[PDB]
Order: sequence, then C-alpha cells, then structure tokens
Amino acid sequence: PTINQLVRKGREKVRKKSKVPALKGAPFRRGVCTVVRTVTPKKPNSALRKVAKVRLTSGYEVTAYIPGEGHNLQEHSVVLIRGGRVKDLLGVRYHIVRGVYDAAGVKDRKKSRSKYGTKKPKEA
Amino acid sequence: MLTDPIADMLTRIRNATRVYKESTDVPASRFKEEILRILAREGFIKGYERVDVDGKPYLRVYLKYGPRRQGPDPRPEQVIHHIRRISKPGRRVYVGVKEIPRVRRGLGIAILSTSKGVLTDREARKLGVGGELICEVW
Amino acid sequence: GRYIGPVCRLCRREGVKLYLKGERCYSPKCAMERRPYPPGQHGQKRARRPSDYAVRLREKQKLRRIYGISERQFRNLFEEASKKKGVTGSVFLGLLESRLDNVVYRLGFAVSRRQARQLVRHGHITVNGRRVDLPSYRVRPGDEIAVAEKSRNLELIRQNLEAMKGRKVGPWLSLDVEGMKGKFLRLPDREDLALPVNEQLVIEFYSR
Amino acid sequence: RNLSALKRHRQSLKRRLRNKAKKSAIKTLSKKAIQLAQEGKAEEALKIMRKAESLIDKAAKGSTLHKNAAARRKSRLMRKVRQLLEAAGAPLIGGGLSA
Amino acid sequence: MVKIRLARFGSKHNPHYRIVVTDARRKRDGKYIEKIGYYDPRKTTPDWLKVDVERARYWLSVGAQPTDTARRLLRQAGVFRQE
Amino acid sequence: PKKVLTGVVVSDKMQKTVTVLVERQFPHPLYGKVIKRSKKYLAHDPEEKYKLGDVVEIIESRPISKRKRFRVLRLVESGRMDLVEKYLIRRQNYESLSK
RNA sequence: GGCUAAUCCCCCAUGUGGACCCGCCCCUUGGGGUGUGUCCAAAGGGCUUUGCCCGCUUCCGGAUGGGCCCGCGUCCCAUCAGCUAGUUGGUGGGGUAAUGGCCCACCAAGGCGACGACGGGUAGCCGGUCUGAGAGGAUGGCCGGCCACAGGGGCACUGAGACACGGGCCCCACUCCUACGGGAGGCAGCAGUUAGGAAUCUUCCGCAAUGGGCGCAAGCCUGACGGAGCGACGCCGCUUGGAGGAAGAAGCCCUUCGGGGUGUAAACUCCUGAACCCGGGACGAAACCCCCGACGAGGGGACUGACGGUACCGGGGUAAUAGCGCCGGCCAACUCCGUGCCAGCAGCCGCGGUAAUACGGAGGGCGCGAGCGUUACCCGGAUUCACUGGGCGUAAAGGGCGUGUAGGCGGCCUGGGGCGUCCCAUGUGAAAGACCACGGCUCAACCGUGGGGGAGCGUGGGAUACGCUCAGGCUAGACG
Ligand SMILES: [Mg+2]
Ligand SMILES: [Mg+2]
Ligand SMILES: [Mg+2]
Ligand SMILES: [Mg+2]
Ligand SMILES: [Mg+2]
Ligand SMILES: [Mg+2]
Ligand SMILES: [Mg+2]
Ligand SMILES: [Mg+2]
Ligand SMILES: [Mg+2]
Ligand SMILES: [Mg+2]
Ligand SMILES: [Mg+2]
Ligand SMILES: [Mg+2]
Ligand SMILES: [Mg+2]
Ligand SMILES: [Mg+2]
Ligand SMILES: [Mg+2]
Ligand SMILES: [Mg+2]
Ligand SMILES: [Mg+2]
Ligand SMILES: [Mg+2]
Ligand SMILES: [Mg+2]
Ligand SMILES: [Mg+2]
Ligand SMILES: [Mg+2]
Ligand SMILES: [Mg+2]
Ligand SMILES: [Mg+2]
Ligand SMILES: [Mg+2]
Ligand SMILES: [Mg+2]
Ligand SMILES: [Mg+2]
Ligand SMILES: [Mg+2]
Ligand SMILES: [Mg+2]
Ligand SMILES: [Mg+2]
Ligand SMILES: [Mg+2]
Ligand SMILES: [Mg+2]
Ligand SMILES: [Mg+2]
Ligand SMILES: [Mg+2]
Ligand SMILES: [Mg+2]
Ligand SMILES: [Mg+2]
Ligand SMILES: [Mg+2]
Ligand SMILES: [Mg+2]
Ligand SMILES: [Mg+2]
Ligand SMILES: [Mg+2]
Ligand SMILES: [Mg+2]
Ligand SMILES: [Mg+2]
Ligand SMILES: [Mg+2]
Ligand SMILES: [Mg+2]
Ligand SMILES: [Mg+2]
Ligand SMILES: [Mg+2]
Ligand SMILES: [Mg+2]
Ligand SMILES: [Mg+2]
Ligand SMILES: [Mg+2]
Ligand SMILES: [Mg+2]
Ligand SMILES: [Mg+2]
Ligand SMILES: [Mg+2]
Ligand SMILES: [Mg+2]
Ligand SMILES: [Mg+2]
Ligand SMILES: [Mg+2]
Ligand SMILES: [Mg+2]
Ligand SMILES: [Mg+2]
Ligand SMILES: [Mg+2]
Ligand SMILES: [Mg+2]
Ligand SMILES: [Mg+2]
Ligand SMILES: [Mg+2]
Ligand SMILES: [Mg+2]
Ligand SMILES: [Mg+2]
Ligand SMILES: [Mg+2]
Ligand SMILES: [Mg+2]
Ligand SMILES: [Mg+2]
Ligand SMILES: [Mg+2]
Ligand SMILES: [Mg+2]
Ligand SMILES: [Mg+2]
Ligand SMILES: [Mg+2]
Ligand SMILES: [Mg+2]
Ligand SMILES: [Mg+2]
Ligand SMILES: [Mg+2]
Ligand SMILES: [Mg+2]
Ligand SMILES: [Mg+2]
Ligand SMILES: [Mg+2]
Ligand SMILES: [Mg+2]
Ligand SMILES: [Mg+2]
Ligand SMILES: [Mg+2]
Ligand SMILES: [Mg+2]
Ligand SMILES: [Mg+2]
Ligand SMILES: [Mg+2]
Ligand SMILES: [Mg+2]
Ligand SMILES: [Mg+2]
Ligand SMILES: [Mg+2]
Ligand SMILES: [Mg+2]
Ligand SMILES: [Mg+2]
Ligand SMILES: [Mg+2]
Ligand SMILES: [Mg+2]
Ligand SMILES: [Mg+2]
Ligand SMILES: [Mg+2]
Ligand SMILES: [Mg+2]
Ligand SMILES: [Mg+2]
Ligand SMILES: [Mg+2]
Ligand SMILES: [Mg+2]
Ligand SMILES: [Mg+2]
Ligand SMILES: [Mg+2]
Ligand SMILES: [Mg+2]
Ligand SMILES: [Mg+2]
Ligand SMILES: [Mg+2]
Ligand SMILES: [Mg+2]
Ligand SMILES: [Mg+2]
Ligand SMILES: [Mg+2]
Ligand SMILES: [Mg+2]
Ligand SMILES: [Mg+2]
Ligand SMILES: [Mg+2]
Ligand SMILES: [Mg+2]
Ligand SMILES: [Mg+2]
Ligand SMILES: [Mg+2]
Ligand SMILES: [Mg+2]
Ligand SMILES: [Mg+2]
Ligand SMILES: [Mg+2]
Ligand SMILES: [Mg+2]
Ligand SMILES: [Mg+2]
Ligand SMILES: [Mg+2]
Ligand SMILES: [Mg+2]
Ligand SMILES: [Mg+2]
Ligand SMILES: [Mg+2]
Ligand SMILES: [Mg+2]
Ligand SMILES: [Mg+2]
Ligand SMILES: [Mg+2]
Ligand SMILES: [Mg+2]
Ligand SMILES: [Mg+2]
Ligand SMILES: [Mg+2]
Ligand SMILES: [Mg+2]
Ligand SMILES: [Mg+2]
Ligand SMILES: [Mg+2]
Ligand SMILES: [Mg+2]
Ligand SMILES: [Zn+2]
Repeated sequence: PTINQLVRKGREKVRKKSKVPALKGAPFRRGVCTVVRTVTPKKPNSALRKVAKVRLTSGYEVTAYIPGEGHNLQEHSVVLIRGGRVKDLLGVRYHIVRGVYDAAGVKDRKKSRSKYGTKKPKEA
Repeated sequence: MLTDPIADMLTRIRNATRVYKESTDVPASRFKEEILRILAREGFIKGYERVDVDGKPYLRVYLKYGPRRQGPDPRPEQVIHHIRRISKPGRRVYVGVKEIPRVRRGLGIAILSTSKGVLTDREARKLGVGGELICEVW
Repeated sequence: GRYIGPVCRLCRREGVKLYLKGERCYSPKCAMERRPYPPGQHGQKRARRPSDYAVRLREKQKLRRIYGISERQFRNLFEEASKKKGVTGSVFLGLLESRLDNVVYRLGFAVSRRQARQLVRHGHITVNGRRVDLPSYRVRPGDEIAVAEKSRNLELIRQNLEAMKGRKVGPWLSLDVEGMKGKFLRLPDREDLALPVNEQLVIEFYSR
Repeated sequence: RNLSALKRHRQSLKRRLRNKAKKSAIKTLSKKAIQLAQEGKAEEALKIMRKAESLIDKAAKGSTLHKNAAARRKSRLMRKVRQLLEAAGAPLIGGGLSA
Repeated sequence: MVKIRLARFGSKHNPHYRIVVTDARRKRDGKYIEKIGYYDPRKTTPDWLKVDVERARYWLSVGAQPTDTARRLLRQAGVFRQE
Repeated sequence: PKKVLTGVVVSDKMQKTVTVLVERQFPHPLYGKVIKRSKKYLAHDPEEKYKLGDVVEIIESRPISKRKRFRVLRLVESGRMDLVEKYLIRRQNYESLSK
C-alpha cells in the first residue's frame, strides 16, 4: 500500500486467542470431578482413554485427561487441572496433575516421576 | 508530467546501461546536472553534456562499462551496478549529519542534497552537514 | 557443585586427552591408551556422522570440562568476555586462564586442576600476602600467588614443589621454587596456550 | 481508643463560631453602607463604610480572612460606594476616600 | 524548611550516605534538591568524606538547616571555619 | 516564551471572539511522510478588529473564558478567503457520510 | 447555672511600614513609583534580671513547596456518526491565594465532529523493565517521580496548607452494644485471623544508626526505619573430597560364548579438613552534652547498640548430601526384555494391531546440577500487518464502470522569504538503571566514586540544495 495509505490506515496488530481458559490467567486450577469416563480416540488411533469432567473454581466445566497408568479418581474426588491438550481426543483441553489432592501418583512407576507425581523408591 | 524527474533520470540511466547503450538523453535541469556532476566525478559515468532536441534542452549521459567477458554471456560488468532513489515525493527523507549511511561499506555513494549543495556522503561528513538523502549508488 | 565422578571417562568421550587427573594421565594408565573409544556399550561400535550442533556442542564440552567449570559460571564468563573490547575467543581464554585455581595449577602447586581447587578452598593459597579460599577469584596481572606460610611445610605442597625444580613455567608467569612465590605477569594469548580446542566453534555454539 | 486529637476538633468548633460571627458582621455592615449609598446619604454611608473597612482589616488580623481576601472585599466595597454615590453625590465627609 | 542531611545509599550492613539538600517534608531516600557530599562510616576508603564547601555555604546562606550529624560532617570538612 | 501561533480566521460569529484555524506539519513517527494537521483556537478579539479570512498571530495568554486561552497578536495578512473556503467546504462535506 | 488564669478573644495608642478607593509618572494584562484621604500591628516566658536567651508584631526580599494555564505526546471498536443547554461567547456580578461558565443574572446563537466529535470497551501514567541485529513488540511488580483513593456517596468546618486513612456532619450496606428509646465502629498502616485462590511471611528485636514531630534543653514519640525470622522465589559465591589405584574384583547389562560394558569407578593406600568444638572478637559511633574560648570559629575532651558474642582472626577437627529431565526427527544421547490398535506416549510430524532405538522397566548414554522438569503468560523466531521489511493474471487479494469532493502528489528558469530541512551555541533531558573506568566487602552477586552517552523540547545565531511559500518569466504537460 502507498505510504499515504499507511498514514491514513496503517498496519493491524494481530490478536491471538487463549487456548486455555483456566480463566484467571492461572497456571493451574482446582476443580471437582463429575464424570469419570473412558473415551474413544479420534480416527487415526484406537484405545481406551481416561478423562474426567470437572467443575472448576473458575465456574468453568471441562473434560481433563488423566495421564499415567492407573488412576484412583472417582465421582466426587477433587483434582488440579494442568493444561495442554490431547491431540486425538475431541474437546479435551487440559490435564490432570497426579500426586496433587485426590489424584494419586502412578504406582510402581520408576522412570520419569516428576510428571506422574510418584516419589522416589528406596533401594538397599 | 514526470512525477519525479530525478527518479526518472536515475531510471533512464538504469535502463540504458542494462541494454548497454553508449549514451542516453535525459530532459535537463540544474539539479539533474548537479547529480550527474557527482556521478561523473565519482567514476560511474564517462560524463555528460548538454544537447538540444527539437529545440528542447537535454543532457546526454555517457555510459561506462567493464570489459568483455569469458565463456557464455560475454556482456561486460556494470560500472553502475545499482542505482536507487531514497527520498521520493510522498515520502521525503532527511538525514542529520550523524545519520548519513555508509553505502556498501564505502565502495558505494549516497548523494545528499544539502544547504551547502549536492554532495556525496563522504563529502558531506567532511563538510559536516546533513540533508535530503537522494540516491544510493554502487 | 561441580562434576564429581570418573574423569578419564571424559578424557574418553571427547576422544582427546584432557588431563584433569595430573600424573598417570602421563604414565600409560590414562586409558586413553588402548581404549581411546568413548564410554558405554556403543562406544566401540561405529561412529555416525556428527551434526553441526553436535560438533559445536562437544567442542564446548572439551573447553569446559578441561577447566572443570560450571556451565553457569562458564557461560556467564563467556558473555562477560563477549562484552569486553577485543576478540571474544582470545578474551575468553584469558579469563578462564585468569581463574585463581587455574593459576595455581599453572604455577605447579598442584598436579591437577581439581587438586588446586582444593588447595585454594582449604586456604593453602595466598594472593598478595592474603589468603584466598575461593577458586573463582580472578588474578589481575602483577598479583603474586604464594603457598601460604602456614602450610608451606605440608607434605603434598613440598612434594609437588620439589618436582617443580628445573621445570619451565608458563611465559605469562614467573615462579620462585625456593620461595613458593610466583607472579602472574600477563594474560595468556591464544598461542600461549596449547589448548586442543577451536574457540570459534564455541563462539558459534553460543551463537544460537 | 480516645485519641486526644479530639481536643483539636473541640477547638475547631470554638474557632468556627468566632469566625462566622466576625465575618457575618462585615457583610451586615457592608450592605448597610451600600444601601445608604443608593439613597445618596453622603455622610452616613461614608461612616458605615469606614467601620466596615476597619473591621475587614481587623478580620484580616487573624485567621478569619487576611490574605488578599480583605483587600479584595475592601476594594469592592469602596468602589461600589463611590460609584453608587453619584446621584447629586457631593460626598461631604470625604473622610474614607481620596478626594 | 529546606534542609541538609544524610540519605542512605549503601546496601544492607553496608551504609553509604549521600549528603543532600532537600525539603525536610520529603522522604529520606526520595528526591533531593542537590547532592553536596558523601559519607562512609565504616571508612573503607582514603576518601570517606567529601563536601564541596562553597555550595554548602550557599545553601546555608539561604537558610538550610543541617541535622547534627550533617553539621558534624560539614564542620569536619570545614564549612564553618572562619579565620 | 509565551507561544505564538499563526492562523486564518474562519469564524467571526461570536461576540468579541474569533475562531482561528492553525495548521502544523510534521513527520509521521513511523512512516516518516510529512503530514499536515490543524486545529481551531478561540482567540480574544476585544475590539472586533479582525475579520473572516485574516491571517493573524495568536498569543498564549491569561485565560479569557473556558476554551479561550489565546488573543490576537497582530494581522499577518488580510483577505485570504480561499483558506476560509477550504474550511467551510470541508465542513460542508459532513452532510454526507452518515445514514 | 457559678468561680477563674494565660503567649485565648476584644478596644483605644504609636505607623517603620502596609492594605484600599481617586489622581499622576514609568511599565505594559492585575509589574513599579508617588500624593492626599480612610483603614491595620504585637505577648509574653526563662535565666545569674543594668544583660542575655526562647518568643511575639508590621514589612521587603530570599529559599523551599505548591495552585492554575498553554504546545505537543499518550490503548481498542466506526457493526459507536453525528454530539451539545451552562452548551459557545458577551456584559455585570458572586467565589478564591489566583485566571476561568468555577458559579449566578441578563444578552447574543453559538461550540465540537471523518485531522474520528459523541458512544462503548479496557486502563493509574512515567523514570524504566523484558525481548529484539535493529525498527519494533510487550510490560509498568520491587526502587524513584507524579496522580488518585481510604466500606459506598455527598459535604463542609479548622488551618500556612485538607475538602483531611488512625478529624467532623448526613445518606446507604454491613458488624457489634441496646433498658428498644438510642448509640459504637471502619488494617488499601506493622504483625496476625478469616474467606476467596494455583499461590504470597513473624501477632519477632531495637530506636544503637539515618530520618521526621514537639521541646531552650535534658528528653518524649516514631510498626518511617535499622536489623533478625520464615519460603531454593531470584541473583551470586561454596561443599558433597584430593592424589595414587587392575590391561582392569563381585553384582547387574549386552554377547557372534571368543567376550564387550559399567570403569580408576569401587575396594584399598596415602593427603587435605565442610560441618563441629575451644579461645579472642569488631567496624557500623561522634554528635547532641561537658570543659576552655564570647553558648561563634577553633581547640580539645567523656557517654552512647538492636544486629550479637553475629561477621571476622587465631587454635583444634571428622572423607563428609545427589538430584532431575531426556535419549525416533527437529535434538546431544541405544541396546535387551516386557507388552501386541492393548496398556499407554504425544509440542508438531506421528508411535503401539509379535523382531517397538517413540509405550513400560532394566543396563548404558546425553544434558544440566541444589537443583531439574511442568503449566500459565510476554518478546523471540514471525521478512506471518512487511517503516526498516510483504503482496493482489491462475495461490488470499484490483472496487462492475465512471464523474468528481476532501485529501495525497506536482514541468522548466529567476528572485524574496527561511515554515519544513541542516549546522553551531546554550538551557533542559532529577536520582536510580543502562554503558565505561577505578574501587569497597577474601571473589562475585551487591555497593561506592568518577566519566561518557542520549532522542525530544526551549532560546539565540547561521546555511538555502531540496520540500514549502510569494512574486516574475517559459512551453516540452494539459487544454484550445
Ligand atoms: Mg536555484
Ligand atoms: Mg561536463
Ligand atoms: Mg527508507
Ligand atoms: Mg568480545
Ligand atoms: Mg571494538
Ligand atoms: Mg605474556
Ligand atoms: Mg543471540
Ligand atoms: Mg495538643
Ligand atoms: Mg443579618
Ligand atoms: Mg480606629
Ligand atoms: Mg477579580
Ligand atoms: Mg513535599
Ligand atoms: Mg556536586
Ligand atoms: Mg560561613
Ligand atoms: Mg465578531
Ligand atoms: Mg470571560
Ligand atoms: Mg452538521
Ligand atoms: Mg457558664
Ligand atoms: Mg458552665
Ligand atoms: Mg473576671
Ligand atoms: Mg492576640
Ligand atoms: Mg490602632
Ligand atoms: Mg509610610
Ligand atoms: Mg498605583
Ligand atoms: Mg498616606
Ligand atoms: Mg495586651
Ligand atoms: Mg516571603
Ligand atoms: Mg509553579
Ligand atoms: Mg493500556
Ligand atoms: Mg455485532
Ligand atoms: Mg444543564
Ligand atoms: Mg443562565
Ligand atoms: Mg450586554
Ligand atoms: Mg467574571
Ligand atoms: Mg482554603
Ligand atoms: Mg484536528
Ligand atoms: Mg496498562
Ligand atoms: Mg481499573
Ligand atoms: Mg533494551
Ligand atoms: Mg538488549
Ligand atoms: Mg526498545
Ligand atoms: Mg512503551
Ligand atoms: Mg504503557
Ligand atoms: Mg505503580
Ligand atoms: Mg513506585
Ligand atoms: Mg508533578
Ligand atoms: Mg471515593
Ligand atoms: Mg477493606
Ligand atoms: Mg462496598
Ligand atoms: Mg468515602
Ligand atoms: Mg497551622
Ligand atoms: Mg481558611
Ligand atoms: Mg474525612
Ligand atoms: Mg481526599
Ligand atoms: Mg485504620
Ligand atoms: Mg460518630
Ligand atoms: Mg487458606
Ligand atoms: Mg484455601
Ligand atoms: Mg521481609
Ligand atoms: Mg518490641
Ligand atoms: Mg532514632
Ligand atoms: Mg534523632
Ligand atoms: Mg528545634
Ligand atoms: Mg536548661
Ligand atoms: Mg506509643
Ligand atoms: Mg525493614
Ligand atoms: Mg519446597
Ligand atoms: Mg518448589
Ligand atoms: Mg581419585
Ligand atoms: Mg566385572
Ligand atoms: Mg567382566
Ligand atoms: Mg589430619
Ligand atoms: Mg563502633
Ligand atoms: Mg569509632
Ligand atoms: Mg567524642
Ligand atoms: Mg563558660
Ligand atoms: Mg567545636
Ligand atoms: Mg570538638
Ligand atoms: Mg542519644
Ligand atoms: Mg552483644
Ligand atoms: Mg578455623
Ligand atoms: Mg589446620
Ligand atoms: Mg567417601
Ligand atoms: Mg539425534
Ligand atoms: Mg515419555
Ligand atoms: Mg513378546
Ligand atoms: Mg522384541
Ligand atoms: Mg512394528
Ligand atoms: Mg525404548
Ligand atoms: Mg521420544
Ligand atoms: Mg522409553
Ligand atoms: Mg542411568
Ligand atoms: Mg547456585
Ligand atoms: Mg524453574
Ligand atoms: Mg511469538
Ligand atoms: Mg515483527
Ligand atoms: Mg525479525
Ligand atoms: Mg500467525
Ligand atoms: Mg512496506
Ligand atoms: Mg523507521
Ligand atoms: Mg505474501
Ligand atoms: Mg481456483
Ligand atoms: Mg484469485
Ligand atoms: Mg476490473
Ligand atoms: Mg472481484
Ligand atoms: Mg485539489
Ligand atoms: Mg519540483
Ligand atoms: Mg528556519
Ligand atoms: Mg539569507
Ligand atoms: Mg542539547
Ligand atoms: Mg542518568
Ligand atoms: Mg542502586
Ligand atoms: Mg549497578
Ligand atoms: Mg568492577
Ligand atoms: Mg575488589
Ligand atoms: Mg554504578
Ligand atoms: Mg553513576
Ligand atoms: Mg551526564
Ligand atoms: Mg533554533
Ligand atoms: Mg533558529
Ligand atoms: Mg537567502
Ligand atoms: Mg529559493
Ligand atoms: Mg522549488
Ligand atoms: Mg501543495
Ligand atoms: Mg507562474
Ligand atoms: Mg507561445
Ligand atoms: Mg492539441
Ligand atoms: Zn586421563
């Protein structure tokens, strides 16, 4: 565009939409489970995934993925939402954090325990 | 009406040299004549002279080239590899004396118009004046 | 704290001899003898062509692991060098070499860099008459580096020093073996060091 | 509790009254002169005017007024008096004003 | 009342004073009219006090009031000397 | 320095006041073109000395009214009615651009 | 309702002087001088009381601090296009320290808007900070400057100063006291509780230092402040050892069953000596005061710690925490076993449906290391809003065509101006930060001293090529 046109009008800065309304700007949010279900993955894969509907402290209600192997989560257990999505599941934007509140860290897991919230095994 | 006669001179020259013409006529004005004087002094052209064409005054710019070449494409190197406008009507540009550009690490020129007259970049720094930044040439 | 563990392993991973072990990295014990190949089970297997990244990385790893310095300190020192007027690579090397424990290694109070670090740490080293217990101290040219009077009778100190007899020291230094003194006269240049490292590779490493 | 800056408030009250009164008097006086000026009574309006002026300056003496406030009020009075004074003016007293 | 006193410019356990002219009304470490000196109590340097007397004399000419410490330093540096 | 501006008088319609159109030009802060904006100043004309289409100097002054901070210094040039015509017409164009 | 003191209030006096109306002079917005007229002051206290000290009064000036006004700059939505009644100006008036529709009366009919008025949305602003090669983008925590607010809304009194956080009146909500009439409150001060939340500290020590208030002082106040406490929240420094030690123990790992790995790693040999115990032990602090001298200068000269018996010095002294992510590509690091579209991984591409270097452990490896990963957010990359620095025949993109308004843009020659433009000088650009240098804590982080830098704006001077402008020519454009 001509310069005169840039004075008259000028470039437009580009707004971006937040992939996570955990609202609040918050890095995590505490919520209570509602449904603890299994879910069918999107077309390219096959499995049984463990997700949970959650009512947040933000007055928001969303499904959240349960990572790790085993999970003790039940209907009324209270949990901490992480954020980050699961590419192959429709409509799940956030993750559960294991080891926090009622979410139990993955039992027996020896490899990367920072994620999955398990503590260090003792060896003698 | 030429909307920017200076740009038109620069271009006339560009197109000319690109088809390897020996000379070109550009419609004349003292300001163009000043620019040319700088090119000539600076080694870019063989120099220029005033002519009349159907009674109307022009300037023959005589063009300078490298020697003939080896292999495919014997066409000689250009002496003006690059010539471009900086200040144009509709966006005008002025450098202070500390904003004067070092053009192609100095193997090039920038022609400024100043209140001391039309000078090269070195010329202006040495003179110590800023001005309207016209051409960039290398 | 720094890397504490088998060193001659790192001799082995860089495929070159960087002696942090002092003696025996001299005698045919260094394991770089007859086992030049890197550690682990895949070390004796073939070698895949290194990415540009890999090259730069490893070269930096050589330069750091030689001086036995924390990557934190290392990079902070690097940026410090890059800021300084003058050629980044040489400047860097000068600052690395300017480290107190390093100077102590150079002056020959310790057979190894790490041992010298210890010497500094435990107060066995003085600068301009005054004790300095921190190995990260920077020696400005003209400083004197001495084995502090109290420990001058120490077994290991005299042990090394008596071996240092007749040996030549670095040209940017001076050493008085009967006095345990020494003087850091100038900063060492590129050429002053025999360092088996191309510094430009390191500069390029921190470029990204 | 019971901060004794309480006392300050108490004094503020006393002062308040003492000001209002003083200031009030002035108004009442000024008007007097002014009205007496409309009726073109030379002597009387003048003497009231003198009293008003004096009392203004005396308000200025303390925190009631002073500043330029007194000079402002005084000016306005005197102007309005002298100005009002022309209908067959003949300001016989002439005491208060430069002749 | 325009004043002359010390503001604290050092660090924790490391006091460094900047002798300034400022309205007493203003806070200690905030904007000052002029910096006439510095003071080091731990005396870590061969120069732990400096003054620029002629200036201090000006500020006294127009009525600044030194705090007793400030005055002490000023006199030490001899703003007040006469004969 | 009290600020002096030069403009043309586009409105006489008030009492003892004129509207003065004052242009200024300057480089655009990003795009660098020289752009020319303008603004109306209300200037105090006590004697009704100045008329429509007069290019006058305007000086920063003690506030006359709300919106009048300036008075007319002198007459730079008389009778530029083309400037006026420009303003009048730009404002006439407003009757479009709406509903 | 009664008594009474004062540096509390009031009345004459003196008028240095000042205020005010009117005149005159200069000056030029209400600055200064002057003459007459009217009007205005004060407070006493302490000493050694024949002299000094603390005060009081009118005035001029200084200094510092603020009030008000103007130029310019300061986010998004035009699916917000018209807004405006004290609204725009005037005369007179009220109010104030002071200009002003700041307020009131009367008069005129104006004022603003595509150069974005009005409307809506978000928001304290700045010095700066993060990022970026830069231009730019983003942000404004702590520290400094300014503003605004003190449960919500209005209001004034007192005062040099407030429309006043720990002052007052009223209305509303809330909590508490209540003899049911009526009252009391206001942590966005330091700590602390409670709720909300992913989450944010001690109901500590001290007025020794700096600073502030009152006081002649002695001194009193000071949750400002100076410290200590808790939290790897951030930065910096430091330890978990050093040297010797097998052609290489056992265990675990792979195996072509020849052996390869973990690895000088361990054991063990020798040496230093974190913690810790013992002893000495601070600077920060010399004023205020005292004495000489004249309560000056000068000279001397004694008291005064929270931190804390802490920092540090000296002596003695033990081998004495390692974790976390990752290892298909991007990307540095590979192998067995287990599991078989499962269980699971996953930032994108994509792995897993019997040989899985991508799932799960193990051995080994890489990376960092008192940390390491994750999530959220910002800049980066992204030249993907392109000023630097992009495009539109078929990829997204030429308006269906014209006429022409605002606007943007403008041939050749001469001259005046000097608005843009450029140069010089000067003012400003606080401090802190940033950059440079030197220095102070053993180093650094941190701090001090000094130097340099700087866009922008003010003022003075100068240049005239280009842009502008004014005037005068020209004919190559345009029209005839
Ligand atoms: Mg000319
Ligand atoms: Mg010629
Ligand atoms: Mg450009
Ligand atoms: Mg460098
Ligand atoms: Mg250089
Ligand atoms: Mg040398
Ligand atoms: Mg970089
Ligand atoms: Mg009292
Ligand atoms: Mg009455
Ligand atoms: Mg009297
Ligand atoms: Mg007035
Ligand atoms: Mg103040
Ligand atoms: Mg100074
Ligand atoms: Mg003096
Ligand atoms: Mg008129
Ligand atoms: Mg008015
Ligand atoms: Mg209209
Ligand atoms: Mg009574
Ligand atoms: Mg009574
Ligand atoms: Mg009585
Ligand atoms: Mg009295
Ligand atoms: Mg009297
Ligand atoms: Mg007199
Ligand atoms: Mg007069
Ligand atoms: Mg008189
Ligand atoms: Mg009396
Ligand atoms: Mg005064
Ligand atoms: Mg002011
Ligand atoms: Mg904003
Ligand atoms: Mg809509
Ligand atoms: Mg109204
Ligand atoms: Mg009205
Ligand atoms: Mg009228
Ligand atoms: Mg008025
Ligand atoms: Mg007031
Ligand atoms: Mg405008
Ligand atoms: Mg903001
Ligand atoms: Mg807000
Ligand atoms: Mg920056
Ligand atoms: Mg930067
Ligand atoms: Mg920037
Ligand atoms: Mg900004
Ligand atoms: Mg901002
Ligand atoms: Mg703020
Ligand atoms: Mg602040
Ligand atoms: Mg301000
Ligand atoms: Mg409010
Ligand atoms: Mg509250
Ligand atoms: Mg409320
Ligand atoms: Mg309120
Ligand atoms: Mg007062
Ligand atoms: Mg008052
Ligand atoms: Mg209040
Ligand atoms: Mg308020
Ligand atoms: Mg309170
Ligand atoms: Mg009450
Ligand atoms: Mg809680
Ligand atoms: Mg809670
Ligand atoms: Mg704290
Ligand atoms: Mg206490
Ligand atoms: Mg104190
Ligand atoms: Mg004090
Ligand atoms: Mg006092
Ligand atoms: Mg006494
Ligand atoms: Mg108290
Ligand atoms: Mg504190
Ligand atoms: Mg923790
Ligand atoms: Mg943590
Ligand atoms: Mg060893
Ligand atoms: Mg073995
Ligand atoms: Mg074996
Ligand atoms: Mg021992
Ligand atoms: Mg002390
Ligand atoms: Mg001392
Ligand atoms: Mg003393
Ligand atoms: Mg005496
Ligand atoms: Mg003395
Ligand atoms: Mg003395
Ligand atoms: Mg004391
Ligand atoms: Mg103690
Ligand atoms: Mg010791
Ligand atoms: Mg010892
Ligand atoms: Mg051990
Ligand atoms: Mg790779
Ligand atoms: Mg994984
Ligand atoms: Mg199997
Ligand atoms: Mg298999
Ligand atoms: Mg397969
Ligand atoms: Mg695997
Ligand atoms: Mg992977
Ligand atoms: Mg794996
Ligand atoms: Mg491992
Ligand atoms: Mg650290
Ligand atoms: Mg972290
Ligand atoms: Mg980005
Ligand atoms: Mg960009
Ligand atoms: Mg870029
Ligand atoms: Mg994008
Ligand atoms: Mg562009
Ligand atoms: Mg630009
Ligand atoms: Mg494109
Ligand atoms: Mg198509
Ligand atoms: Mg298309
Ligand atoms: Mg078309
Ligand atoms: Mg189309
Ligand atoms: Mg036009
Ligand atoms: Mg032209
Ligand atoms: Mg000019
Ligand atoms: Mg001239
Ligand atoms: Mg300047
Ligand atoms: Mg600065
Ligand atoms: Mg600082
Ligand atoms: Mg600093
Ligand atoms: Mg330094
Ligand atoms: Mg130092
Ligand atoms: Mg500094
Ligand atoms: Mg500095
Ligand atoms: Mg400077
Ligand atoms: Mg100028
Ligand atoms: Mg000028
Ligand atoms: Mg000229
Ligand atoms: Mg000209
Ligand atoms: Mg021209
Ligand atoms: Mg034009
Ligand atoms: Mg003409
Ligand atoms: Mg003709
Ligand atoms: Mg024709
Ligand atoms: Zn080795």
